[PDB]
Amino acid sequence: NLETTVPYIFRLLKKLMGFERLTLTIYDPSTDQIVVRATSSGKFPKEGFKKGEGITGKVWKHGVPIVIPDISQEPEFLNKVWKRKKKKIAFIAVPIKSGGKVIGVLSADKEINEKDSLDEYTRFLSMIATLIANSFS
Amino acid sequence: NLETTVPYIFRLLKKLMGFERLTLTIYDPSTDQIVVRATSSGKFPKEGFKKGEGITGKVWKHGVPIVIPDISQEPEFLNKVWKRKKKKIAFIAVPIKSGGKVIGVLSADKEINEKDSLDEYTRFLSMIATLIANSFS
Repeated sequence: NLETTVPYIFRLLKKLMGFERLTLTIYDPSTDQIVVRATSSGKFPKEGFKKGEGITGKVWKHGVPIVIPDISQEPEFLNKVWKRKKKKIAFIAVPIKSGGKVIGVLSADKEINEKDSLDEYTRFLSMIATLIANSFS
Repeated sequence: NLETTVPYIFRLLKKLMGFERLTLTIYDPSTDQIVVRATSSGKFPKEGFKKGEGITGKVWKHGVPIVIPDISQEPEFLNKVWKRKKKKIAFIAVPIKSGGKVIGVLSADKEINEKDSLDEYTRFLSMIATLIANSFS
């Protein structure tokens, strides 16, 4: 039921904080990829990432967050789940750790305000990732 | 060590969301009151609330959040920890539940924007309260 309780978190983070395209991926043993579990919209395409595949897969492989300040300017950015098109949008992907291992990945887009910092957003999302790993137990 | 890990949460909620005077109180068996554990500032006065005492104590007694849209307009508001003085400030206090009981109370001030709603803030803080009860175990 992460399909019902995480989009409550996502809805709120969209309304209060200007996050967009929030994506939760969880590890699938069968396909050995972290697979889309819930997103911030009305439809979850069940796309997956192998270790090291795109930004999302690298966060999974190396267990460390990655900030893309402008998605237009990083070709390692696959655009696999949301197939976006056309301003200066940032991307942040944090690891979800449980059992002291990386069980999957949370991410979000953000149009960056001059007065905000992506380090602060990243740390926040790592805090939300914590709250989600708790469900996972 | 909630004295070190919760003010990291509070600092971020101040920076990203305009919360002020964030207060965590935890139950003290010895005095039978929920006592200030951490706040959003450089100094924690160790004030406590008995069940039913002020807004904070009522949230504790009845295990249900309470929103004060304007603190100037509610006399049940004690102003016990922060002794504030002098705009139109809102107050929100949510229960912290663990072991299926109320172990204490989280609260925060907020100058309310026309385009924001206090129901959404309240639900958010209840989400943060969740994240804190997890520390508590």
